Amino acid sequence: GPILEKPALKNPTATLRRLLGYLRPHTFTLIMVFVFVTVSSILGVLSPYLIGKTIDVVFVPRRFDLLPRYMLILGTIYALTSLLFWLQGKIMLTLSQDVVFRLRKELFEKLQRVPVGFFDRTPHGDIISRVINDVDNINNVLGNSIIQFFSGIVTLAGAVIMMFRVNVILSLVTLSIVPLTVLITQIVSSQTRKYFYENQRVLGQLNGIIEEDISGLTVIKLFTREEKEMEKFDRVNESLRKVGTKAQIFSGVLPPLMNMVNNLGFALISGFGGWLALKDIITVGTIATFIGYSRQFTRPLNELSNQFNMIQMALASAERIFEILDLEEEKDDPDAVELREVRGEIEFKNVWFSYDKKKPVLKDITFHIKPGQKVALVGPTGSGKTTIVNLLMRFYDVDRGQILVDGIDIRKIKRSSLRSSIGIVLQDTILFSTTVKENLKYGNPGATDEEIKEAAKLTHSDHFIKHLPEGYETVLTDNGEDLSQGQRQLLAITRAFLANPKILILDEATSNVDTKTEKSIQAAMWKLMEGKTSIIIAHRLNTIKNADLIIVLRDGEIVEMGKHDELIQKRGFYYELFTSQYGL
Amino acid sequence: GGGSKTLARYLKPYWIFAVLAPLFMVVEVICDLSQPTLLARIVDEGIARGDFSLVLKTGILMLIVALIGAVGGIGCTVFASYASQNFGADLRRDLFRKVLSFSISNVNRFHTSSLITRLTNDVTQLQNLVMMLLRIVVRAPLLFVGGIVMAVSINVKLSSVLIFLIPPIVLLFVWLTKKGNPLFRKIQESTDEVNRVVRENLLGVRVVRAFRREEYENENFRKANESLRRSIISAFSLIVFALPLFIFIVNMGMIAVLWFGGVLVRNNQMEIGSIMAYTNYLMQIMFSLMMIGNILNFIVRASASAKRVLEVLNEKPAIEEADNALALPNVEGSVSFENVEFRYFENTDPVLSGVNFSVKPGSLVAVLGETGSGKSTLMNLIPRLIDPERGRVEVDELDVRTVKLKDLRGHISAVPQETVLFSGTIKENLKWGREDATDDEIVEAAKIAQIHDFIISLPEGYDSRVERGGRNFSGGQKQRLSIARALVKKPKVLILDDCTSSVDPITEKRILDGLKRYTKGCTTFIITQKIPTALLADKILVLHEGKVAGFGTHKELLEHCKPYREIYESQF
Ligand SMILES: Nc1ncnc2c1ncn2[C@@H]1O[C@H](COP(=O)(O)OP(=O)(O)NP(=O)(O)O)[C@@H](O)[C@H]1O
Ligand SMILES: [Mg+2]
Repeated sequence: GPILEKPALKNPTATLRRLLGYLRPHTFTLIMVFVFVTVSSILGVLSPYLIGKTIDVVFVPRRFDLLPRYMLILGTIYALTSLLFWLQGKIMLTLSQDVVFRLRKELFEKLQRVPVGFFDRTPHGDIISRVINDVDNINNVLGNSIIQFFSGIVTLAGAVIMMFRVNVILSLVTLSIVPLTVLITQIVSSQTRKYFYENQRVLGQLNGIIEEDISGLTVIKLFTREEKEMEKFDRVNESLRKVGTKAQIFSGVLPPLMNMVNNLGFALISGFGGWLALKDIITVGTIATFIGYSRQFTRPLNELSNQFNMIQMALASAERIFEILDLEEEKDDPDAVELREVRGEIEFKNVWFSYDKKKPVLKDITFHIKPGQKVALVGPTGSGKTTIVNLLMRFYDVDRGQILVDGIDIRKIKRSSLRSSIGIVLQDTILFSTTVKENLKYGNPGATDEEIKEAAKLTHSDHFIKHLPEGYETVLTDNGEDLSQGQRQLLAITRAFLANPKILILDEATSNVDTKTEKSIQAAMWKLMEGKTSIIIAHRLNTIKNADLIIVLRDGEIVEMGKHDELIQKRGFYYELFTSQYGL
Repeated sequence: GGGSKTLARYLKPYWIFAVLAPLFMVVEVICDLSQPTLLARIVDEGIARGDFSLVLKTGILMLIVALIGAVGGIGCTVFASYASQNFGADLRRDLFRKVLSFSISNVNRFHTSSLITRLTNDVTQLQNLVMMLLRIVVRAPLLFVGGIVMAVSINVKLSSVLIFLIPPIVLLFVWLTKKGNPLFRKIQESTDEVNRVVRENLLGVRVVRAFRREEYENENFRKANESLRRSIISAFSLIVFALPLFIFIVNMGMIAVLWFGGVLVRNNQMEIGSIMAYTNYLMQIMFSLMMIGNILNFIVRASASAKRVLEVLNEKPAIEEADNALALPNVEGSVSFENVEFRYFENTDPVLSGVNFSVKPGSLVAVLGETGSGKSTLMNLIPRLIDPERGRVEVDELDVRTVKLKDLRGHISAVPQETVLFSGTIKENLKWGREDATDDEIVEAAKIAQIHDFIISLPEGYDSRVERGGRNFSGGQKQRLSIARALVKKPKVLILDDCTSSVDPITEKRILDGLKRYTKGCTTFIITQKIPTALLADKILVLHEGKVAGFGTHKELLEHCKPYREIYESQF
């Protein structure tokens, strides 16, 4: 659709240079195409010349004995023209696709190595559409738009040169339609762009009204808002009818207008040509040849003008892709060492962290965990008990203070061993659209399914898993949509168990679980933590009682600590939270 | 069955526009078909006979015909635009008018996502189809048929070469379509796979990272990357061979015209101008035949929109007010269920069954049960959003099927599980229950809903902007916003479907305690899957697996109601 504004360029040549680097291994092949496009465009301007020449040599002097010779040359000129199009096309097809394949490979590798922060800042839908469109823009311009733009140049120049070498005046007559084409196109273009966007504005509003009203129909009916909603729809719709008609008009008048310019050219060539034939200044075949050029200066000009705009639009997208490829990557340290087989000591020392560096999230957090101890970090929303998990998994890094596991600072540890020695079951973990057996295997690749079923029983999963349509072979499309949430929390528990880390973080939800599975998920929690250090964002009564340590959080500050019974008596904050929720 | 609704009625009131567009287009076509004959006249009857007037006057005449055909084409576009646009406006309105009347069960059939695409995309598709029918659907087949007429008009014999040129082209189009269709569809399958792998890697990045499985994901992206590459080469190699072969056939058209026509001028049966006119008519016929092929490709996709749009237009609303429905100037808040059974789809077992219970006006009752016990459905029966399959539902001892919907719903306020807000201002959203509501009354409700302080700390406060769906507010403040919105209505029945999901446990009690002093004289239902919340109400209704298990207080239920014990066991 009609472009809004021309893209800003942070030196297009540097990005051009870089983008041309992807074309270096296929240079020999790329030269070959340019000469194909070159010769196939020249042979394309020769055709209407021979048609005039045949008329002048074979038809007019009645010298028909020369006909099979002229038709043989044409028949091969044509054959080669289409032979070259097929080559030029199929060569660039698997050439440009081989490029964006690389770009797709590289961008995805960037995904698995970029800091997790970028996925937390910008919406996932945005960063895929913006990226996949940019990749497509390159693909479009590389495989089609460039060679079509080049062909347009050779063809256009080829026709003008040969036109002038036949007759100068008739060339000036034909080229008279160029300023008409440019004047007309420019005017219609601006109008089309204007009302395109004016219509896009009103339509997006109208569509907005539709999407939300259908999604919130139940509310609209509860508030008996049908009429008011209908009235809101009407006034926009009635105004879309009016603008859409205008957008539709100006987006549709360039073809009859271009056609007219073609017919105006045909007329001039026929009149001025025929009137130059009646003075022996030109031949009749000459007139035929110029007619063969009468449409060469309308739409092919516009194609050039718009293929040029796709080029710009492409380079801008190239400039975006390269920057994503230039982002910093999570690398380890040369002094970062592998984890010794310890039992799991965790420690925070006056740690400060936030996300936007303006509003603090954790302020002066300091605590110590002993190997084996189940620890429950409790608190209301706005505490930071969830922010703990990220810092401890090094998805983020602390600003002030330091976190350390088993005596060595977490930032001086290889991420590989750290994330192997530490498990994690987030509040709403993510499953994959594969099989149950494959999902539970995700933690330990080299683990036989005979061993999995043995471990699947030790978390209360083996029952409902075999009661599935295809048992363990069952494919759970859309990340377990056909499974109840309670069953998926189980699968997450079974999965984390198979990885077998010596440190555990747990955020088991309690909200929408059925009481049956509820007793089996907590039984699974006991077998889960059996043998390792555990940190639990608790929402259950029977876990904050068995807690070897409770650490109470509030407003980013660690306020209270100590065991359950002890914290009830202080009457400070834990007692509040407890009696204002368990004081039934 | 199905329905007799028809989309050809949205065009009827613009029939004048719908007939001028094709007529104006034929003028363009006649003017476009005239040029090669006038050229042949210039050479055969002008140059050949040496008279300037002939060449001059027909030369001028070709200009006049060009502009005339220009008026033709613009006039078609203009008129087709009106007809096209008014059609889509009229279509869209009724589509929206229908959807507004739909019930839970209606929406349950055309899923909400498909419903939106049916009113947005399909409406534009159909708009385009009508635009198309009134311009190029007239143009192309007229050039094709008129071009053949002209060639026949110039020389019957030479026209036989059209019998040789047309079948291979049609055969080419048939082959390309039948072979390219499943190969293009294969691209969509390979594209979605690329999209899925990227999404799941974004979605569960912390999972793939922590499990040290990044390299396994690169491996799985290569499979989707290669499949997409493969399916795109194999498909577009067809197109990349189709276009040059089409042009070749057309160019051998020229060859045949000059060769077969060459032996016709030699026999003094066809002048030299007629050959020039014939070559142009030849290209006209061929390119038009190509445009017709593309039209055919779009129609088959367009009609899928016609069917989808028609299904909505043919859908009867499941909930209807009776002709002589009772008016309810007031409601006490008595609410009863007698042997209520409910099912969403008739392939499953009931989601409610043998539901028998009553509630005196003014009472605060906690409806409590595990996940999927039927609580939300049970509540949905009260404002006639759904109907019992068996049994009935009463409000003030009246079957709700008997009372006016605007009346019944005007006295019931619900607070749905999933919270939805609407574009505009906070004050606009909150006044959804009362447009005569004053600011004091609104602040009142928001205070009880524990949201007035959040609102008051906004730069524009109550005039702050609500973005589509309430996306700019968190789940916590949205919930509270709708609670306030519920209370401004001043209901005689108040339903709170699990609406403590996104607030602090402490803030929760603050909300519910204030209801007592503001819902003074209001039958209240408080729906929850957790016992502490249910204990706030005077009496607890316990649902388990679609049936009512018990109805009393904590002591009674702890002794006699076994499903209540299971809940207690799972929580304490
Ligand atoms: N719109 C719908 N279409 C079809 N089935 C539904 C629909 N809504 C709910 N169901 C099913 O009907 C049963 C009862 O649903 P519902 O009354 O929503 O459970 P609930 O316990 O009130 N919700 P929650 O408390 O949040 O778990 C469940 O098994 C649902 O799967
Ligand atoms: Mg519910």
